[PDB]
Amino acid sequence: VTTEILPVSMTKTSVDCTMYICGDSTECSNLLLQYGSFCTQLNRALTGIAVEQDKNTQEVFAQVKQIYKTPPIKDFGGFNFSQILPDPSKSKRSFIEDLLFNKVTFNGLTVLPPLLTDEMIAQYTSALLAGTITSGWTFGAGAALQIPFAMQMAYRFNGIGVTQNVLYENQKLIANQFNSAIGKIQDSLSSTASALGKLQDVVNQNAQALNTLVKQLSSNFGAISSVLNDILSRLCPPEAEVQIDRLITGRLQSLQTYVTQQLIRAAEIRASANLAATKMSECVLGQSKRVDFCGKGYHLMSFPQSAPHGVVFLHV
Amino acid sequence: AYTNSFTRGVYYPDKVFRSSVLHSTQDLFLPFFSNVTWFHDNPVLPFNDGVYFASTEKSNIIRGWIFGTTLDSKTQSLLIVNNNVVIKVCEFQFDPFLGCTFEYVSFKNLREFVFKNIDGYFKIYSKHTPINLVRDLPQGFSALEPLVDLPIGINITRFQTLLALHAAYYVGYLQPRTFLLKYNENGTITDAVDCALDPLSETKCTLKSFTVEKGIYQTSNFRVQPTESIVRFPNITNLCPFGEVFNATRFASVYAWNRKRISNCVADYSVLYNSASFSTFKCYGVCPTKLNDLCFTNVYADSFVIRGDEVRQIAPGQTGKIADYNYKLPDDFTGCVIAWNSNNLDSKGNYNYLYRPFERDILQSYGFQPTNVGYQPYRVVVLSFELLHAPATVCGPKKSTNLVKNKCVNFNFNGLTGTGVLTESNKKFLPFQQFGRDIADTTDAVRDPQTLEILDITPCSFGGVSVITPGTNTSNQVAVLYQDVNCTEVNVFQTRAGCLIGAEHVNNSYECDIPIGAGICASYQTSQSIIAYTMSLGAENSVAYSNNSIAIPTNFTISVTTEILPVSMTKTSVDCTMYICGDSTECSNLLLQYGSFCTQLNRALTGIAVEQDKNTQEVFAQVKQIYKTPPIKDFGGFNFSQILPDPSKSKRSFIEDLLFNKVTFNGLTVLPPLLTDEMIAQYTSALLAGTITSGWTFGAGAALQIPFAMQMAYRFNGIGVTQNVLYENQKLIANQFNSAIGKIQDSLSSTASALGKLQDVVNQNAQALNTLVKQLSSNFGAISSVLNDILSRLCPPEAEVQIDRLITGRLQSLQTYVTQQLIRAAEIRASANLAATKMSECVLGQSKRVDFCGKGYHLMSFPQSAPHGVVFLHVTYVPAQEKNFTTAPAICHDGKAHFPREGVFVSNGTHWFVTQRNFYEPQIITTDNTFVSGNCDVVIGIVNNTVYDP
Amino acid sequence: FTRGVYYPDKVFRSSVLHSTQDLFLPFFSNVTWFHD
Amino acid sequence: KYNENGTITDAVDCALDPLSETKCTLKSFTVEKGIYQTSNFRVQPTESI
Ligand SMILES: *[C@@H]1O[C@H](CO)[C@@H](O[C@@H]2O[C@H](CO)[C@@H](O)[C@H](O)[C@H]2NC(C)=O)[C@H](O)[C@H]1NC(C)=O
Ligand SMILES: *[C@@H]1O[C@H](CO)[C@@H](O[C@@H]2O[C@H](CO)[C@@H](O)[C@H](O)[C@H]2NC(C)=O)[C@H](O)[C@H]1NC(C)=O
Ligand SMILES: *[C@@H]1O[C@H](CO)[C@@H](O[C@@H]2O[C@H](CO)[C@@H](O)[C@H](O)[C@H]2NC(C)=O)[C@H](O)[C@H]1NC(C)=O
Ligand SMILES: *[C@@H]1O[C@H](CO)[C@@H](O[C@@H]2O[C@H](CO)[C@@H](O)[C@H](O)[C@H]2NC(C)=O)[C@H](O)[C@H]1NC(C)=O
Ligand SMILES: *[C@@H]1O[C@H](CO)[C@@H](O[C@@H]2O[C@H](CO)[C@@H](O)[C@H](O)[C@H]2NC(C)=O)[C@H](O)[C@H]1NC(C)=O
Ligand SMILES: *[C@@H]1O[C@H](CO)[C@@H](O)[C@H](O)[C@H]1NC(C)=O
Ligand SMILES: *[C@@H]1O[C@H](CO)[C@@H](O)[C@H](O)[C@H]1NC(C)=O
Ligand SMILES: *[C@@H]1O[C@H](CO)[C@@H](O)[C@H](O)[C@H]1NC(C)=O
Ligand SMILES: *[C@@H]1O[C@H](CO)[C@@H](O)[C@H](O)[C@H]1NC(C)=O
Ligand SMILES: *[C@@H]1O[C@H](CO)[C@@H](O)[C@H](O)[C@H]1NC(C)=O
Ligand SMILES: *[C@@H]1O[C@H](CO)[C@@H](O)[C@H](O)[C@H]1NC(C)=O
Ligand SMILES: *[C@@H]1O[C@H](CO)[C@@H](O)[C@H](O)[C@H]1NC(C)=O
Ligand SMILES: *[C@@H]1O[C@H](CO)[C@@H](O)[C@H](O)[C@H]1NC(C)=O
Ligand SMILES: *[C@@H]1O[C@H](CO)[C@@H](O)[C@H](O)[C@H]1NC(C)=O
Ligand SMILES: *[C@@H]1O[C@H](CO)[C@@H](O)[C@H](O)[C@H]1NC(C)=O
Ligand SMILES: *[C@@H]1O[C@H](CO)[C@@H](O)[C@H](O)[C@H]1NC(C)=O
Ligand SMILES: *[C@@H]1O[C@H](CO)[C@@H](O)[C@H](O)[C@H]1NC(C)=O
Repeated sequence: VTTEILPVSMTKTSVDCTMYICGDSTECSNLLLQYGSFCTQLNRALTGIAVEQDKNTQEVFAQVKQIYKTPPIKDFGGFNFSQILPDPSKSKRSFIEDLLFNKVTFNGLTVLPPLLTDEMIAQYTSALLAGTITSGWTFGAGAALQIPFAMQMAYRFNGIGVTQNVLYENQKLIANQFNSAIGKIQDSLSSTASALGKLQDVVNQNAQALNTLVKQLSSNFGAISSVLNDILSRLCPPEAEVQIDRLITGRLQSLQTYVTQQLIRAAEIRASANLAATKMSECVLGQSKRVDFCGKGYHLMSFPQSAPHGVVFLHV
Repeated sequence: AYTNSFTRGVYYPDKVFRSSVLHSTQDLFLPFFSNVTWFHDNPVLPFNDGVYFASTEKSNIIRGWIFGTTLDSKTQSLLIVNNNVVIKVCEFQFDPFLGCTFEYVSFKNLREFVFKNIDGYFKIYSKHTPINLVRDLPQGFSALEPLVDLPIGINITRFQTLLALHAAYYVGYLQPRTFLLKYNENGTITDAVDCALDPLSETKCTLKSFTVEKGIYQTSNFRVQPTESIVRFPNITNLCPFGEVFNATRFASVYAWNRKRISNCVADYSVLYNSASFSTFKCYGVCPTKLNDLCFTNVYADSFVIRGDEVRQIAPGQTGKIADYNYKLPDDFTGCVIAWNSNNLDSKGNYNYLYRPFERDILQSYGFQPTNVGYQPYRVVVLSFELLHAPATVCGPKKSTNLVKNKCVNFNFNGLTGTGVLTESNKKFLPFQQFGRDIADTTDAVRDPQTLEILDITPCSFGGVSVITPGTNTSNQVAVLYQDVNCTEVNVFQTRAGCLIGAEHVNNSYECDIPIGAGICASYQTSQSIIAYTMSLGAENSVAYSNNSIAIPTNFTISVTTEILPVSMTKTSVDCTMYICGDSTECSNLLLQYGSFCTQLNRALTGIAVEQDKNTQEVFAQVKQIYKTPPIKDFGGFNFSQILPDPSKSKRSFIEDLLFNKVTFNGLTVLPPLLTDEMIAQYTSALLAGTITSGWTFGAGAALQIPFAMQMAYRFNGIGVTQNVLYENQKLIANQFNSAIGKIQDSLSSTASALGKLQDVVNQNAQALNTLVKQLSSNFGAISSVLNDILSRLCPPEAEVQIDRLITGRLQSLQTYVTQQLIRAAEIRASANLAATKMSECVLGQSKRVDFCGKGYHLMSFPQSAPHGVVFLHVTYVPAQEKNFTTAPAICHDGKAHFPREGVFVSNGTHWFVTQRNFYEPQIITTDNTFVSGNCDVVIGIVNNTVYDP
Repeated sequence: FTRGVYYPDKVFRSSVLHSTQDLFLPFFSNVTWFHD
Repeated sequence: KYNENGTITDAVDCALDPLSETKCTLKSFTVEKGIYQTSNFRVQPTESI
């Protein structure tokens, strides 16, 4: 059992260009208007990215038509899934998902919430997992048709060129190797923070971009002072306007730089989300024949787990 | 008495002809639906910042107005009479009724006027229209045209009307509001939106349209305003000894100048400013008018005598006999230099004055005589002002006020101003620290000027405002969301996304329509209103899992679904020279000073345009030859006439015609594609004809004919369904297919939104071009956006400056446009690559990739062309009906364990059969259906049966 | 050692790393020792 | 480095050594494992001509 981690989304930021450039200052606001629609363009660009983030989330997780649940009596032929299934005592996340969630962590700048909360994402992964365990590949193709788990595995074994009698003759061994492999996943995830570095890197990059954008407010850009109020309380309107224009140009340029980088980064996230969505359909809902697509070795099955700003796949 | 002004009080903002356009302007207009005072009676009324006047007439009762400040002949006053329009501005004596630097001589009637007084000009707009109404003002809209503009220079504060005594009138006031005005084809303003009237009007102005589509928009911001001003300075009553310097008995020599420190006092700088005894008063630090609103850490008075011609050297950035050897100021000097003539004071000659940053270099004398201007002595005092952040001791003559805590105020602490809430801090400032600073260099905290306490400054509450609405095609009702605020601070529904007001909160969940955030969506439902709810994630459905039960489908359907992908975008191109300097050599010569920026812009756009043809070819040109169907079409009952080309038409298919009916001078142009719609149709025709008559072989190599029914048998085996199923049910399968295609047509012909993915690309690119053109109207700090207006009015020295401002702004706009086009193109390229992949894997073959070629088990696909993209029709096999069978992993015969070669074992309650997984079709269990491996003591769940041996 | 550092200005700051250039004593430089 | 009470409690001399140079470049008194591009080697003139 191996773990594959992919980013799905990034923080939905939004910036108020007027408050950023001319916070509570009418005198410069009236000059900002002389630059036309630059603020309109900045707002539309950021809004488009924020909307895209919910689209990316849905493409990856909302691939199930119905919310499926496992039976009250769990008998899967010796296969223990209790560490990947939801824990009723908890946001009802699984034990492993709780581990994943513990590893990744006034200037006109705000942050908007996602449409789907962690609770809703967990319900989708729960349905996908419950569906896979009790109906195999059929819940993807159409109706969820119940099948004994051991027989589901026999199908999956034939798919890799191994006659089904091998599974049944060695069923006890196979179930034990599987159960041990899951325990190994927990030991790694609970102790190795770097395991989820791919998701943490996204968080860190976006945090740096926002901090940099704010720090730029302290720059003079040739002005006598970075503070508009200090200019206005000291210089008369003929001279003042000059000092203000220097600050407007520098601050407007800083916003444009920020937005451009967010659009480029968003493209990277979109590509990752598209890959994750592909894997959900080809690794979880079915069985893949594509080499090294769903992990190293001959693919049998996969199980999704949610993570902050992304998805984690356990490939068997 | 008052009435409703409705939409009256709008006038043409200027004298420029416009047509078919929405124009945004800010001016003094009467706010929509405000109340106006109703008169029936000639009182004196306030004029305020401008007056809207309206009246209804029947018998010429209302005949004039008086405008002034006292209206009693003691001041300048404007009298207007209409008996012939007569205007006079004499100081007239006026209960007046109608029974100079300027003079002019020339209910059934509604007379409307706008009176505003700006920079000495009394501007009058008016409109007269016929009416048939006694009770009140008629409702309706008409813009008022400018009629008179009087260059009077008279202050107006109050006004009075004049009636004829042998008609009601209304008075409102104008406000600096923003309006979006709509000009029709004939250049008449026919409608208008008051951007401050309500949240829907606010949305309309934001979107620059009088129509708003369904959805949620971010349109404005909530901002708390200050309620009072707080002014704080040290409670010091000492006055600064400036007289001791400026009225000093004697000044020092410049080689040995004096330096007096001014501190611990109140500095009235209006005395030195207003005094007429000075020859010059030049400030380099701050502006004199503001100087008295500041407080300094110290002021130093440098006192000395120099010769008249040397006075020009007492400044920052100077060199010279004094500036370099006797007295120098730093280039960043902050303060004021004051000097005056001493020819009648120090001159005698007077040889006590000698000559050789702030250095006292402790040599020749000058003989100053009363008969010597440039050779006369001058007394100079330099006042050096320190504005560094430190405890201040020299404050201007400004009275303090009491300080108010935990309120939003406009504050001033020793000259430091801002808006915010003042609270008690826990910051331990050092004895020499007066202020603190945040990361943005804003003030974090301040020590009070009178009390040794530290206050924190927190900006007043604010947040984004979003408007949630069904489209204006259905309803003008809106709900408003205040982002990240408490409902107790701003139907009221508190969500994690903000405070939602106007939407009813309901318990029922539904499919999400207009998303708000944090699990909450809104919609318009029944009578109708906006509601909010937690979104449903889908229906709940448990699975009847057990270790001995399998569900096997007994029937199936054929489903056809549509997948739409963008392939290309418009191949635009921009001429940077024409865009920036259209027909202007004078600025073109300056554009050259920026190097290769134009070359880079041209190459970037050209590269994208070329890519667009590449994308098209990768998707459609995947066929080696152009294939055609036979004149006799017999595909075993399968009707393809709606996807094949129609010979009577660009020979497009019926469905392609539907797809094509749903998607729609400034140096900007558009280039055509290499492959026209006719050529794309030929490629899709060949691909379709190839697939139908040769299946998967035309892709792999040669097109090898195969009967269609046999092609389908192959495709069925590929999904785990034995070919006999196809043949036995061939009539059913063909009928399900034919019906599915008809359904596709019914949807595409009626649902325009079906092709939204292609329309979105078109809309985004159109917006980018329109935005780029609109930027040409911006001044970017210039006196005018028009180069010709600059060149016809300003000389070359000055002009070049105005031009550079426009070049920078216009060049920046082009760079912004190109960057966005390159980013969007990358998205289109990725889509085209996906479409090309699907063509090869879904159309030329058969896919085994789940949900790649539609939901269900893929059988075949057919391409159709569309504007700027490709549409795929995916044909899939979907299980329809199912039954509960008892199962087992193996069967015991002679102790041997029998396993199926294909399929599963099923029990109908009395007998065991073996059947294929994807279709119930029970077979007798025989030695030709099963194989033996291992035995009954190994397999878990093995059951006893009898296996037949032929 | 690390002696010769002073507050560059008179502004209150907290919980921050602030970059400044001024005339400071270089770290671990040698200083003349007098006893004279 | 200013602490919670606004007192300078520590400092980095950006010209002392390559680690201090890295700390200043990264605006932190802690440096993570890896390779950083922090400055430039430049030969100075020795005389005027
Ligand atoms: C599935 O594996 C888990 C291991 O996480 C088993 O849970 C343990 O059960 C033992 C015996 O009751 C307890 O002493 C441990 O404390 C449990 N571990 C945890 C983390 O709670 C669980 O019983 C196994 N289930 C099946 C059906 O095999
Ligand atoms: C195949 O390999 C597995 C281990 O992966 C063998 O199973 C182990 O056998 C040892 C005894 O030698 C036991 O102590 C372990 O507990 C078993 N592991 C598990 C998971 O059961 C298995 O016997 C090998 N099979 C063959 C034919 O060699
Ligand atoms: C126009 O005249 C009015 C008086 O009719 C001026 O307003 C007065 O200003 C003084 C000085 O602040 C106040 O004490 C009075 O109470 C004001 N009177 C009224 C009725 O407001 C007004 O300032 C003049 N306009 C200009 C530009 O000077
Ligand atoms: C394939 O389907 C089309 C339906 O679009 C059939 O065309 C219809 O034929 C009937 C009988 O002649 C006419 O009354 C309808 O007006 C036709 N519809 C249209 C849109 O023209 C076509 O005959 C079918 N072909 C085969 C071989 O089944
Ligand atoms: C499988 O389902 C199909 C429908 O999808 C059944 O075919 C229909 O049968 C009804 C009679 O009950 C007819 O009125 C319809 O016109 C038929 N539809 C078509 C397209 O022919 C079919 O009989 C079912 N097969 C089984 C074994 O139940
Ligand atoms: C209006 O008054 C003027 C005063 O000069 C007079 O000449 C004119 O005839 C009058 N017109 C009417 C209609 O009363
Ligand atoms: C413009 O005026 C013409 C009359 O010359 C009229 O027929 C047309 O309808 C008017 N257009 C609009 C938009 O009012
Ligand atoms: C200097 O004396 C004159 C009277 O001659 C007075 O008007 C002026 O205000 C005095 N200057 C100062 C700074 O007090
Ligand atoms: C303000 O006035 C009080 C007396 O009420 C005095 O004790 C205090 O020192 C004064 N503050 C300053 C800065 O002079
Ligand atoms: C918009 O209004 C028109 C009536 O002019 C109606 O025909 C159309 O169906 C409406 N659009 C929608 C999406 O309801
Ligand atoms: C609003 O304030 C109350 C306290 O009166 C608090 O319980 C509630 O959580 C707050 N809601 C939000 C969105 O801040
Ligand atoms: C939902 O139902 C509960 C009663 O079970 C009630 O208390 C609550 O107010 C209802 N909420 C809404 C939005 O109707
Ligand atoms: C199988 O049995 C379960 C339990 O009685 C029932 O809910 C389910 O609908 C049955 N399925 C079929 C196909 O008969
Ligand atoms: C099982 O199938 C056989 C063969 O058609 C039939 O005779 C028998 O009655 C069926 N059993 C049940 C319970 O329907
Ligand atoms: C199937 O489950 C039942 C109920 O727990 C049990 O009695 C039976 O032995 C199980 N059979 C197999 C093969 O696991
Ligand atoms: C199958 O039959 C054998 C006798 O030959 C018996 O020992 C065994 O228990 C039976 N198995 C089942 C599941 O009934
Ligand atoms: C700040 O001062 C308080 C004493 O008022 C002390 O307890 C705290 O530890 C100090 N904080 C730091 C970072 O030195």
